[PDB]
Amino acid sequence: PQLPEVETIRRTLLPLIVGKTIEDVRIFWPNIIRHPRDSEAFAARMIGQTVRGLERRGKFLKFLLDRDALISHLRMEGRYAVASALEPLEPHTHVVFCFTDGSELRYRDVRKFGTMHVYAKEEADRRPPLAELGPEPLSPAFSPAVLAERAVKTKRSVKALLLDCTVVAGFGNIYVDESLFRAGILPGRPAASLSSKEIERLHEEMVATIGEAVMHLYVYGRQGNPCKRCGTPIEKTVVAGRGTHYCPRCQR
DNA sequence: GGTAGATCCCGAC
DNA sequence: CGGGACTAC
Ligand SMILES: [Zn+2]
Repeated sequence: PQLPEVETIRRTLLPLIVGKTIEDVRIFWPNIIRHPRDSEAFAARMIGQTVRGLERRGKFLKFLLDRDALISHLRMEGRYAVASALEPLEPHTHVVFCFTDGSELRYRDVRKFGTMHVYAKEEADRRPPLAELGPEPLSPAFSPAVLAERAVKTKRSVKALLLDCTVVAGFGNIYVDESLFRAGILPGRPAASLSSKEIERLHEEMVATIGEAVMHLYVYGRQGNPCKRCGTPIEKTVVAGRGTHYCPRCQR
């Protein structure tokens, strides 16, 4: 799920778990647990804590408990569900939080790609994976000025820049390509080559693109198909080590 | 330090 | 091979 979907999960999941107390934590794929390193310590420490809140930073979910925070990333295919302990688990369920009321928060992931970190609340923001995370794209902290400053200092492409979690939080591959199209900027352009005008335009489209989604596609996955603005076939290449989609007429 | 690379996964070509 | 977010040049 992308940032907008994660925000939706945050909003919808909260009332389903707030105020519930953890009675057990069952782990069927220990590698998901990244901290504490020992999955048995992870499970042991959460038992007895009550869920108090649920926040989002980038694409990370931060479950707030009594003493600890659980930081969770779903990557591409991870999913949470709240359901009864009396029913069979769905396929590819890797971690289950059992509540004293007989309900469960279950983490599924066909790809087994997600991660979980638990720390005392007060430590979470200064430890991985939240440490170094850039500003929210929808916050005033993410500004043309901030973007311009990172752009001038690097030799990387503008796409590589936008994908950098330290530059801006949780801006995924799809929104990078879409924003660059809407801004009229080629993804392979050196970040430092962007004029002041292009930076302002890019920031504007990044906010608009992600903002609209939080509340169709022009290029992503549309290779070989006509651009919706000019009719030129959308092309796909590899930039910054990822599938990259663009219109060679609209973007310069 | 800045940056590319290696790392984890497995359904689907 | 597709993605997102510790190691070594
Ligand atoms: Zn076009």
